[PDB]
Amino acid sequence: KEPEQLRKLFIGGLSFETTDESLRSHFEQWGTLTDCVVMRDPNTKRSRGFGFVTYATVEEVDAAMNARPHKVDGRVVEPKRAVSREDSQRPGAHLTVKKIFVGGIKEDTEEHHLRDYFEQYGKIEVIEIMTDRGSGKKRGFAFVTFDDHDSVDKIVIQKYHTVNGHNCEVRKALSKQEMASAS
DNA sequence: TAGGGTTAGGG
Repeated sequence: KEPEQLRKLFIGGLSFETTDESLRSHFEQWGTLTDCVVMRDPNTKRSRGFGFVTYATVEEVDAAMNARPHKVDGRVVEPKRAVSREDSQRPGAHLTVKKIFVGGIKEDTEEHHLRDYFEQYGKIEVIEIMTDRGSGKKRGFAFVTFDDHDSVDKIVIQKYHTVNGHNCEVRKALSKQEMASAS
């Protein structure tokens, strides 16, 4: 049994009339559910428009995601890897992005080092190892863009990532302005 | 479209 957090999916954009039951009815098609819930207002009981489904295995979660687009109760919903309550406190943690910031890479890191590790997560579109403007010096970080936002979500939920022999920190890439609002 | 009475004691 892998961690509950890794076996869970956040489902956004849920129809007003989707219930624990209708949601389970749909997603149970890709595996056993150990949990399924529609979030609603504690007072009006009105749907908050999102919920969670948890499978018995991550392989089942992966099958569900490979089955996009997902339509529930006549509405196209948006399944996403569930971000922990702790990580959800981080700026941009819930953004739908295709690019990741990879920090703390050795000076001799080359693109193939990034490919070797990250391709396991999806189709890479662009790799950018940053250097100082005019100095040529390596800055110790890079950006990797994928073709599926889920590749990014699958990556950032994990804690460790080994590139060029050592651990590196990986976060969703935020624009200069986004971080400024979070700085 | 970000969580369900689910996050710092007492020695």
